[PDB]
This record gives sequence, C-alpha cells and structure tokens, in this order.
Amino acid sequence: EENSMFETSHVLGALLASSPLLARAWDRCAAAADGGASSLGFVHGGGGGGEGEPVCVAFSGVQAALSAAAGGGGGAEIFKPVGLRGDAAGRLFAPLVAAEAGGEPVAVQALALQGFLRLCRSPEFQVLLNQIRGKAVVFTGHSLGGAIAALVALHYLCTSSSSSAFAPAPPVLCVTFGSPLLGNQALSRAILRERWAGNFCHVVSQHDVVPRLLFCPLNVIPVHIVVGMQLHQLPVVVATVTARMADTNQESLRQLIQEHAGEAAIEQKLAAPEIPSGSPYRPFGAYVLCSPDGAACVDNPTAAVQMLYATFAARRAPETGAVPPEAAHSCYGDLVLSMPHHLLLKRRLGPAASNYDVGISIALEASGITGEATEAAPARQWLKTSKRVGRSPSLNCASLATRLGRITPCRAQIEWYKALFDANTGYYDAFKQRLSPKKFSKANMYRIKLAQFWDGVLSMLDTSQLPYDFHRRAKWVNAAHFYQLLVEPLDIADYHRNNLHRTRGSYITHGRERRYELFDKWWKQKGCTDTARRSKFAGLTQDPCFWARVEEAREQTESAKSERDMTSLARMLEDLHKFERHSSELVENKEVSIDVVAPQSSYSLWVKEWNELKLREEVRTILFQF
Amino acid sequence: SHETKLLERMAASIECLSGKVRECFLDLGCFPEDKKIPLDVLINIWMEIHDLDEPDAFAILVELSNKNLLTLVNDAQNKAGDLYSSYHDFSVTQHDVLRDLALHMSGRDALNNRRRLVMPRREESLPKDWQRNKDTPFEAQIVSIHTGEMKESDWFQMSFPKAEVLILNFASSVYYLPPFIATMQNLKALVLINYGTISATLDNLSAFTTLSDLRSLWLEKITLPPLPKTTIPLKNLRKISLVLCELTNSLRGSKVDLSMTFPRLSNLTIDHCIDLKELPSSICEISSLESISISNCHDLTELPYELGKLHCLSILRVYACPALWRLPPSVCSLKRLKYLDISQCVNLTDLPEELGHLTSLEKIDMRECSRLRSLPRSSSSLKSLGHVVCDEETALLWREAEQVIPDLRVQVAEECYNLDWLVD
Amino acid sequence: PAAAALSDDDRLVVAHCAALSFPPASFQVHHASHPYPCAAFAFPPSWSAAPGWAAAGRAAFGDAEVDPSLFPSLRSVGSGVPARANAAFLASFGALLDGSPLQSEVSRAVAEEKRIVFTGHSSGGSIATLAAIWFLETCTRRGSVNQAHPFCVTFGAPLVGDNTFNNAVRREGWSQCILNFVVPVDIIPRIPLTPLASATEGIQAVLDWLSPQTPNFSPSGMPLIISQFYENLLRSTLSIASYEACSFMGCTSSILGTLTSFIELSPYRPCGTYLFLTSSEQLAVLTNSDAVLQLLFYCLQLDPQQQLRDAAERSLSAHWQYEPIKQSMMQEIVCVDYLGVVSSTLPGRQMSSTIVGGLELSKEAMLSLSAAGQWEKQRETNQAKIDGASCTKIREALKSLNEYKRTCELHEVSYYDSFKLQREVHDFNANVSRLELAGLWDEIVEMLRRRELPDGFESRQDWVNLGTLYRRLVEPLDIANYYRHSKNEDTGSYLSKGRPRRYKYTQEWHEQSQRISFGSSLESCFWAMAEELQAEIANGKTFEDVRDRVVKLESDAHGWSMSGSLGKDIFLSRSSFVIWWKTLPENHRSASCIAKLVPW
Ligand SMILES: Nc1ncnc2c1ncn2[C@@H]1O[C@H](COP(=O)(O)OP(=O)(O)O)[C@@H](O)[C@H]1O[C@@H]1O[C@H](COP(=O)(O)O)[C@@H](O)[C@H]1O
Repeated sequence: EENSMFETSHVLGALLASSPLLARAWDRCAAAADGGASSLGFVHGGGGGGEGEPVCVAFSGVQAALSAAAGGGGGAEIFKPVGLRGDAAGRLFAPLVAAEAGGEPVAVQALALQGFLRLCRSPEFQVLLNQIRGKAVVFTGHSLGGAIAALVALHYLCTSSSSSAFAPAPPVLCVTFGSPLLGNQALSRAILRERWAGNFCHVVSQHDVVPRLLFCPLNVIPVHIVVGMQLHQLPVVVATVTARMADTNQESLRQLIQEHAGEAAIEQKLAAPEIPSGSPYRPFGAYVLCSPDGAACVDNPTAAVQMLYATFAARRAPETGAVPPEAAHSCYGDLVLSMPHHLLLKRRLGPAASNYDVGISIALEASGITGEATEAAPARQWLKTSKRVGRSPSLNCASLATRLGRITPCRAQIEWYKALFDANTGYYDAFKQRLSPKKFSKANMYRIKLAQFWDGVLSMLDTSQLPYDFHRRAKWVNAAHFYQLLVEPLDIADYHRNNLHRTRGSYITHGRERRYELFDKWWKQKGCTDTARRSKFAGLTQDPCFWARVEEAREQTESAKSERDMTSLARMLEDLHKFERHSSELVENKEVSIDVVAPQSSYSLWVKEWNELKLREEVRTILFQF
Repeated sequence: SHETKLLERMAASIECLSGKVRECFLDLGCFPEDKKIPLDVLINIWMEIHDLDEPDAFAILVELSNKNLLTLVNDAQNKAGDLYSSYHDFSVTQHDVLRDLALHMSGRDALNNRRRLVMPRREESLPKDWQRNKDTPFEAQIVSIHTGEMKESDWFQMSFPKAEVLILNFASSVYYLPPFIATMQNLKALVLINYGTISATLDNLSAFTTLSDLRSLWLEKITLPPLPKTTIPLKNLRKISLVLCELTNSLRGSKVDLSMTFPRLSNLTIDHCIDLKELPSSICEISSLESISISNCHDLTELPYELGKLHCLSILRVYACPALWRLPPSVCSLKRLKYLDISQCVNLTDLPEELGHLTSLEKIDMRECSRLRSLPRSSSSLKSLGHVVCDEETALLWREAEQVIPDLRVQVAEECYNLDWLVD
Repeated sequence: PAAAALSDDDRLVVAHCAALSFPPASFQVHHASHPYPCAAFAFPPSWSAAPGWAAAGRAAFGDAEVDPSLFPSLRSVGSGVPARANAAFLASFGALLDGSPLQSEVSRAVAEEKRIVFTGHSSGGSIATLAAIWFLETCTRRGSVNQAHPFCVTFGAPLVGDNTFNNAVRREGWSQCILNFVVPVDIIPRIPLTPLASATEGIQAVLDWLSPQTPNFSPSGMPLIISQFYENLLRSTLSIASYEACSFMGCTSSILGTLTSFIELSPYRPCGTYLFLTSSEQLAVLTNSDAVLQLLFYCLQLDPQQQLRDAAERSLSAHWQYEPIKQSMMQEIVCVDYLGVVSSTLPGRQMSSTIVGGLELSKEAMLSLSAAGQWEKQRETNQAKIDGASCTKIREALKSLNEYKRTCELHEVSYYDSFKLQREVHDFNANVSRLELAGLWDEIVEMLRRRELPDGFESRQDWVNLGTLYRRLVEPLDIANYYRHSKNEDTGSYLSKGRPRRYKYTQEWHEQSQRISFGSSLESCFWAMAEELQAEIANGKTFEDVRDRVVKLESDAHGWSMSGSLGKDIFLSRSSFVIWWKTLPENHRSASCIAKLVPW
C-alpha cells in the first residue's frame, strides 16, 4: 500500500545532479554560445578522455533563429507543424515513420526542421557523423538549438538500427538542456513503441518561459520572444527584435501562459480528441525539473505537464521581483553549480501519514514549488497518479511462468489432434472441413484458450507490468514460436472457413494478428543477435503462413482457368510460378511437415491443378518467355 | 460349451433377480451393442416400461451396477455423486458376454409373438426369419432393427399392437420410415441414432402424424426437416434429445405456435450443434419447459431476449458456448430456478445486474469463466445459494457474498485433461 | 539476528586484536591463550597509491577476476560467473601465499588446536579478509569440517569485492566470521568508491597525510588537492548510493539502464558484518549490505554551517581514532540494532533528525534505510511461499512420475522409449506432470536470477536433494520430448544448444555440495549423447569415424553404473541402446568395457 510504496524521483534527480554530465553539457553549450556564428557546428573536442569520456557534441541554432527572424514571426508561421512521412525528408526518419493513421503523423516544429536541414547541408556535419560512428555520443545544446540537437540525435539513432544488425546499438544520450516542445503525442508514442525514450533528457528551469510557452495555441504564440531569447545567447534586425522585448508586459505574459498551462494540464483526464482546440505540442522523454533546492525526474508525460504547470504556477514570495525570461533562461549554469552543493548539505528538519507522503513532500521541495502555496495541494495528488500500483514485474513474470506451465497441456492436446490426421489429409484441412466434430470442438476450445492466454500476456506487456527484457528471453520467445508454428494454421483455416479473405482482405496483409507478427519479430531478433540437410520431414512447418499462400495460389489458379486478358494472366502466372518455385525449394529441403505432403492435402491438389494449367498451350507459351 | 459352462452361470445369476430387474437387464441387452447409453434416456424408457417413476428405478440401476453387471462410465470432472447434474453426465456400457446371454434368453422365447425382438447383425436386408413369420405379427414391447441404406421398397408388413418402444440403428445419407411404424397405438419412445458420417435426412413425415402417445425421442446425426404449417400435435411428447443434429435453419423458417405442437414438452437438450446462429424465440412460448440444456454449441451468439416468459424453468445448463457473450436480462425474472450452469463460457463478459431477483437459486456453476471478473452487487441478496462451483479467481469475488449468506459454500475446481475425446 | 550480539569470548578476542593492530608483506604471529588458545596473524598496511592500492591497468577501478584455484567457491553457482576483487589486493595476497611462510604458520596453529584470527588496519585489514576466506576454502574442501571458523577483525578497511563476491560469502554462511569496525566519519572505507586509477594524485596526497612515517607539517595546512578530492569523493558516493537506492526501492525506469554506460559506478560492495562506532557506549550493528552502503554517504553529509575544508580534516583524523576500541570492549557495550530501530520507528512521527542510535541521520536517510529493511522482509516472504504450496506440489508430481516409471519397468521396457512413442494414456499423463514440474521449477530459477530470494537458498540440503531427484527422473523425459519433435535438426544438439536452465542450475547445486569438479555430473544427460551418436551414424558417417566418441560413452556408462547414478532402464534387453549396441561391429563388441553389463 502507501506505507510500502516509496517515492523515487528525487533519488534519480540527485543521481543526475551528482554526475558531472550536466556540467560538461553546459560547458559545451557555453563554448558554442561563445562564437558558434560559423556555419560549422560546435567543436566536438572529446575532452581528451576518448575512452573515459564519450564524445560530447553541442548544437547551437542561433543562425537558424536569425534566419527565422529575418522573415518575421507572423504568428505560428515558423511554428506550423510539419510532417515527416509525407513532407520534408522521410529518409532520415524512416524507422520513426514507416507505418503511419491516427491523429496526424509524428510531426515536428518547422524551425527545428529548418535548422536540421541547414546543418545537414554542411558536409562537415556528415564527416563528424562518420567519425563518431561506433562510439557513445552526448548531444547537447541550449534553447531551440538543443531541440535541434535532439533531432540530430534522433537521426543518428534512426540510422544506428541499420548499423546494429547483429550487435546492440551503441548508447547515445541527448540532453537538449532545455528546449520548447518538438513533437506531438504521435511522435512520443512512436518513440515509446521503439523502446527509444530512455536516450533523451530535458532540464527545465523553475521560472523559465521558453520550455512552457509552446503550450498556448499557435495563433497566440509569441514567436518574437522565443527568437529573441535564442538571439540573446549570441555575443553583443537585432535592434528590432530587442525592441519587442521592452514592449511586452511580463506579468500579463506570465498570466497568459499560466492560464494556457492550467487549461492544458487537466485536458488529459477529460480526454476529448473530438475537440483539439489546444496546441498539439506535447513533451517527450524524461524531464528533470531543476531548482536551487534540487531536482526531480518525471517520466510520465501527463505527470510531466502537471509538474511543469505546478512549478510555474507556484510563485516565490512577492518580495522577489518579476523574473525576466532572459535571466530565467540564462541562469542555468548557476543552478548546475548550485544543486549538488544543496544536495550535499544536511539540512535539519524544523504528522506525515506514510513514507510515501514524506517522499512526495521531499520531491516537491526539491522541485522548487512553494509548500505554503495551495498549488502543492493538487500536485501531490498528481504525483500519486503517476505511480503505478501492483506487484513488481519480476513477480508477474514468475507467476506467468507457472501460468504457461498450466496452459501448455492444451497445446499438447492440439499436438495430439494434429498427429491424429497426419496420414490421410492433414490437420489443417481437417480443421477447415470440420471433420469429426466431437474432436474439432475440443481443438477449437483449446485454440481459443491459448489465444486468450497469449492476448493477456501481450496486454500485460503493453501496460508495462512486465520487465523490459521480456522480449529478449529464450524461454518466452521459443514457447511463442512453438505455439505460433503449431496453432497458426488452425487460425488460417478458421479465417478461410468464414470466407473472410473476400471481405476483410488478404490474411497476410490485413487479417494477420498482431500477436503472430510480434512473435515473428521476436524470433527474427533472437536469430540475428545470436546447415546439414534434414534427413526427415520436420515436425512443424517452418513457415507459419504457408497455408495462406497455398490458398491464395489456389484462388489465383482458379481465376486463371477463366481469365482471358493476356496482360493480367501474364502477371498472375508469374506469381504462380514464383510460389511454385518457393514451394519446391521448401519441399526439397524437407522444411515442411509430412501433413503437407499428404495425398489429400490442399498442397497436392494445388500442385495437380497447376500442372494441369501448365499443360495448356497458352500457359506454356507465357511461361516460356518468363 | 461356454453356453452351459459359463453363460448358463450368468443366466442363473440373472434368474435370481426377479421381475423388474430382469426385464431391465433384458432392455439393456436390447440396446445397440458397444454404444454409449445416456442416463436420461435409459431412465425415461425404464419409467415408461416398468412404471418406475419413483427413485426406485435409480436404486435398481445402482444395485445392478454394484454387481459388475453394467459399467457406469462417469466423467472425471464431476463433483456430484448422485445429484441432478450427475444424473445427466453418466453413461451405461454393457459387456459383450452379458449381451450374448440376454440374446440367448430372448431366443428362448418363440421367434414370433415374443417379448423382445433383437437382430444382432449388420445385415443390410431385413431378417428372413421375421419375414417368414410375418403372417403372425408379434406383440413384442421392444424391437431392435439394425439395417443400412433402406428405402420404401425395402419393407414388408409388420404390426406390434403392444409395443411401447423401438430402436432403429442405421448408417446412410437418407432414410424412409417403415410403414409398420403406423402400427403401434401405444408407442412411447423412439430412437433414431445414425452411424452415418454424413448428415442423414428423414422421409415419410406423415408417419409421425400416425404416431400417438409418444413421450420420448432421441435423435442423433439427423437433419431435421422443416416444420410445415400442419399442426401435428405431439401432445404426449415430454422429452426431446438432439445430439449432433444439424437443423440447417429448418426451424428458423418455421413459424408455428409451439404451445400446441409440443404442449407438454419439459426437457430439451441440444448437444454438439455445429451450425446454430441463434435459437428461435418460439421456444420461449412453451410454458411447460422446465429444463433447457445447450451443450458444446460454438455458434450460439446470443440467447433469446424473452427468456423469462417460461416462468417454469428450474435447471438451466448452457455450457461450452464460446460465442455467447451476454445473458438476457429476462433470465432475472425467472422464478423457481435452482441450477444455473454457465461453465466453460470463455467469452462471458459479465452477469446481469438484476441477479438478486433470482430467488430459490441453489447451485451456480461458472467454472472456466476467464473473462468474467466482475459480479453484480445484487448477488449479495441471494439468500438461497448453498453451493457454488467456480475457479480460484472468482473466489475473491465471492468472498464478499459469502459473509452475507452464511450457508454459502465456494468450491475451487481445477481443469482436468483427458484423452477420451479420441476414444469415440 | 541473534548472532549479532557478541559473546564474551568474542569481545576478548576483538580487544586482543585491537592492541596488536595499534601498538603503543611481513606478517606477524602472536600467540595468546586468553580466553582460549589462539594464534593471531597481523598484516601491515600499505601507504602507496600505486601499486599498493591501484595497479597499472586501463580499468578505472582496479578490478580483476579471482583465481579459480585459490578461491574455487567465490563464483555464482547458477551462472558460473567468477567473482571480482581489487587487482592490487589480490596480487599482494598471492605473493604472501607463494613467498611468505604464512602457509606454514597457519598449519602449525591448526595442529595446535588453536582458533586462528586475522587482524589489520586500513589496507592491512583488506588483506586479512582474503586470508580468512582462503582458510575457509581449504577446510571446507577437505573432510576437516570440525575446524573452528576464522575470525576476521578489520578496523576501517577499504571496500574490496563485487556483487558476486558478496553473494558468494553469504551463500556459504561465512559473513558472520568477518567483523568490520568503521568510524562513521572515516574516509578510508569510502576511497574505493571513487575511481582510483583515474585519480591517483589525490589518493597519494591523502595517503601521505595519513601515513605515520610520512611527515605532514605543512604550515599552510591541508593542500587544496585534498579538499577538492574530498568534494569529489562525496559526489561520487552520492552517485553510487542513488543508483543502488533505486534497485531496492522499485524505480524501474527506462533511463536508468542508459545512464549506467555514461556514468562511472564503483563495482565494490560492502561485505561482512559492519559495526559503526556511533558512540562509546553504543555499537550499531548492521548485517544488510544495502543498508551499510547507504550509511557510508548519509553519515558524511555537511553540517549547515561548515566548510568542506573543515569536514575533510575531521574525516582524515577519524581514521586514527580506533584505539579506544580495546578499552571500551572490556566493559559491556549496548549492541543496538540499527535496521530494527529504524523500522520500528513510526512513519511520520519523529521524522526529524533524531538520535536514532546516536547518529543524527537525514530525512532521506530514514526513507532509504526503511526501504532497505522492507526489501529484506519481502525476500523472506517469497521464500515462505516457495517452501509452502510450491514445495508440496513438486513432491506430488514426482510421486506420480515414479509410478509411471515403475509400471513400464514391469513390462521389461524403458520409460524413456515409452515416453518417446507417446502411444497410450500413461504417456500423456506423464507429459502433463512434466509440464507442471517445469513451471514450478522455472519460477524458482527466475526469482533467483534477480535476487528475490535469500542468498542461502541454494545451500539448503532439502532443495539440493529434491533438485537431484527431479533432475534424475525428468531429464530423460525432457530429452525424449526434444528428440521426438525433431527439434535437433532446426536448432542444434540437446547438450550444445537446447537445454533447460533449470537442469543446469540443479546440476551445479549438486556439484557444489559434494565439492566435485564442475560439469562432471552428466548422468542425467545420458540418452542425449546416445541419440546424437545414433543420429550421426545414420547421416553418412561410419563407425570408424565416430568410434572415438563411442568408447567415451561406454567408459562413462561403466563409471556411472558403479556409483549407481546410471539409470536401471538402459539394460532391460528391450531399450534402444541395447538393440543399437548389438548392431555394432563384432570387433568393438568383442572387446568393450560394457560387454558384461548388457543382458546377453
Ligand atoms: N527448438 C526449441 N523449441 C522450443 N523450445 C525450446 C527449443 N529449444 C529449447 N527449448 C526450450 O526452451 C527453454 C530454454 O529457455 P531457458 O530455460 O534456458 O531460459 P532462458 O535461457 O531464457 O534464461 C528450455 O526449457 C528448452 O526446453 C527443452 O526443449 C523442449 C521444449 O518442449 P516443451 O515446450 O514441452 O517444454 C523441452 O522438452 C526441453 O528439452
């Protein structure tokens, strides 16, 4: 319960602050801010310790900000989201968007994309990318340029999977040292689905305006203040941009952004996709909210937004003057130097219900919120919503082991049913034709039970109640492979018995279940990360979708028996010949079970029909050219 | 030989038991050889013949089974010894030697005008001795026929004035009802078990009109012909058992008032119905129904909405129906219910919220209901539950109800795996 | 933990060791008969950063693998991963074993029926810990199990070992034999936490200040390098403590894994019993390794009004304050438990910086200690469930399988061949029992991998015997299932590629208990080697090409039959092996080591 649960955000924040990674990142950011006006990016350097220290590369996007300010703000013109699959260049983010269907594509900020393209124009960036290949890279940057760095980091990672075919990809970490929101919820979901959200961090000041100003609707977004904040890092259009600073009420602007953040921080609970009035910008990755007292790391995006709104809304005592955005965005070095010092001090305390409440209070004090203010009252509750309630994932896996052990006898009975009909027609055709119903009903019951169990396992995986390394365990992947290779033909027979292939579509394209695709991906990853001829037919067919191809080939042959158009029948005969060659190659290697070579199996009938069709003069003439 | 050395010993042992038990043994012998005999049909025919409506028939069956005379095959996943559920889950199998002794005892009587006529052979044609003695029709109460593909021309004139039951075992795609089926004026039960691997149809429907005082029927692997507009009131019919019968939506298109065609129907059993989208609503218009049992139907998506019109149902056994997902609310307004069985309902989302109105409920079976993980609050108001069989997952759910109801008992049962499905 | 309390004999021994360590390579021998005859071996400390503390290597922490010959038990039983320790300390101990006559002196005290003890200060105590373990290994391997356990008394010793190193000693039960006295302000035990090889100038500077022989009379005071080193040490200690805190608290964040590769974490972990000298009249005793690691940082937090230079001076001087231990140990000292007191304290109430045993800890320290205590309780709860319903179910399944073996043995057939065919109902029933047994055993193995069970689980004789019976009755059935599904033609050999991890764990448990060579107990996997031989002989290879492997199979079968580990169903005149053997060439059959065991 609450007494047995502990708060862990402040521990992670202290771990992040203690390490000099943030200090080195800010040093690189300051080096870039000091004269990165040249087209080339910030000096990689390496720190001298090539082995001890990973290569640290900073990215300053001041020139991109100047280019944007040349054309003016206009209102959302530079902040209009741009897609990746359709617009811009999808080559860089093909793994990111190679399947996009829901609420727009991943999308990205236009200015960040422009800065990324400008960096990509320089061949020196490509040379540096080639040099840092095969190592660990820390991607840093201040203001929007840091976000640009994130994009670059993403691109690097977006190519690492290409290089990391067998070995795991080298670790690359991006910090972005505080940047406005880059992508919508689609991009966050795409990153999370790739197990790629752990390579990004975000450090946001307590009273900074830039990281949270994107929460307002795009029509009211102050492009000028953000572009001028990026311009401020440049050493002393510029006069006009600075003039926009003076003609801006700090209190009024703070009121507007606070109101927008409050409106956007409670819309998640009342999920209304039908009314997306607010800006689609959403945070991604893990956010390290920093303050002179300390830090707190939040991974839940909803909790991240809630904590951001709570820490900006919570104002210091009125004796302190109105915080200027320049000082708020340009004091990060002082905080970097200060948080470890405060965390190394044993401050003496001067009726908590449980240790969880104490941890929440400590994290809130480290986050910089005002305890006396009422803003801490909802935030604590928000901190209670982020934490999940339940047993540890290790115990879940341990219980799932015995659950699978108990469920396996159903698979054993399915194996007995398959072995029963392996001599005359085959278990696939028997299941499709529903021969011997008193056994077909039992087989269907066992198949349904197995499918329900595996769907429950997948649902548990999707909720993150299981260990992250679940998909990289030999036992689970081989059990899933066995279940797939034994039961999937039954599912194909059930699908083709209801004539769903003529209404829903092809089984391999639309009718296939997500479970089987995930199992195939797991098997492929296991084979990559880790032959004598078969003297006898294998117990199970290696290809789980062979019967679907057989059914498609039979349908194509039946269509060709009546097709009259030469141009169409040419391509259908080409496909039939390709499948015939594939089937012959599979049979010669004896990679198929004996039930496939059964005299009354569908494969033999298809072979006979294909030979009869080939006997035709027109088919022979068409195949002769091919 | 063995007839006098060993078979005569068994005959003398049977001769020790007098009257009802001996005639029950003979009736069991008349049943088809090496065939699984359901308990319900045997009890029904015993009650019809020996007037053993009382549990004395059950006692006689137990006494017969206690002397290694008949094998009582009992399903492993059964927690009830001799309860109502167990009364429909047993089977009776006889030994070959005992059946041969019964055949010899029957043959001790005259060939014609005997008490039981049995032909223990698979000859396609009818017995030649019976045709030779066809001049004098027999008065045998039980007649056994075992022929293959038989047409209308493959019959000859018989009569059985005193017969009350007849067994017809065959294996073909079509069948014509013999003319002599229009001879018994007091026939009470008919058996139409079909061995044919292909679905078998029936002919001579007008013969069913001639049938009267019939109270039992057990069809198996028979395609039911559509019911025409003709009434044909089987008033005395009370029990119908359909096992592995493909209706082929014949009853779907039939719109006849079931209150007159089957006015006294009480027990209906549908087992292993391969193709059945939904039961017709007309079955809800029969108030005499008191026991509905749908078993191993994988296509039954939804029960009829107006299931509460029965107002007489006492035992509801709907199990092994994956397609079923919800129960009709009208089942809440079903008084006198005592045994509800929803076992093996894998895709049962939830129970109706008005379950509290189900008074006098005694036993609930919800084993292997993985999807069912929520119970209505009204279940706490069931002040009549005394025994619940369910898995361990629902035990936590019933932990709240067992405090309110003191006599409620929850039994945890685990799945059992066997290889009997192959035996058949 | 009743063993935490120190008996009167133990206190007298500790007082004697303190006098030798702090008198008013070159090991010293001291003989005393109070309270019982004993021999004390003292080890001088080292005041050199290189090669005394950190050797010459590219490793940033100076860690090296342990010698299998000297320490054959300091390894993971389940996985076989060798333990790691400080390279410099391991090399120093090895020189004494080969060069110094210490090996002769320790044997003489054993011949004198005197309990031996090991004492040392600073790096000297670190070597004493290795010496105590080495003596334990020699006694355990031999039949002289009646020898008295060594007493390892250390006064402010640096952290030496690894997570595998700490687990190994707890599994054997030798943690009670090691006592570590550490001043809460002492800096020496926390030095290995910061990287040693990377920062050698700072370590040498502080070692020179702490060296009694080295003069330290700087008029200015402590050099600025020492003050900078102290600040880095505190920051490094915070990083390792925070990383380990999330392990037993339940963070489970996807960013933690990536951060490991980008930050330097010390692999050294506390080992043995630690007795913090909170005050003169109190002695906090902690046995949990996680609690000790957290205490190493939260006891060094800076005061509200104090400079880092002042704090470093107190830490440096605290290393030379272990002298009053001897005088204090003479009188009774309250051995107040720390984990129990912290857990007993009500949450919220008295949450301020209370005394709590004399050490005014912080609010985060209280939460960290409470989380560590609950982690230990959770592990004990998991063991109770495994020893309850899980243990009962395993025994029932084994009984059912034993009857199946007996039934087949009455028809002069082997249960291996019968299970391979899977013809009758009995084979199906055995398959169901086998599947249930696999699930129960896999849960135990999975929980052991992630350290969800006490370290002593693998040493209990009840589970070792049960695992051996399970392995020697179900492994042939699992082998038959592997080969009856033709799984050897798409994955690989059973003994090479596909073998359940549970059987590997059980075999290693039995081998460790009997102190036999690892990987030699392969009696259960006898059919697997026979099936592969029959597969190769039918794949084109001739008998002359594989006769070398056949005689090895025959020799192993003969040796196993003598001990009785070999199954009794292999020579029943109807097994596959017997029929296959008769088809072998007459020359091999005429002269074979199994020519009489076959039922000719
Ligand atoms: N080609 C394969 N196909 C499918 N399963 C395989 C294959 N090869 C090995 N296994 C099984 O995969 C597990 C390895 O994970 P492991 O325990 O080591 O854990 P990790 O490595 O993740 O830490 C072991 O249990 C192997 O069990 C053997 O294979 C038979 C499977 O039959 P079954 O399904 O009835 O059990 C069993 O009879 C045993 O001979």
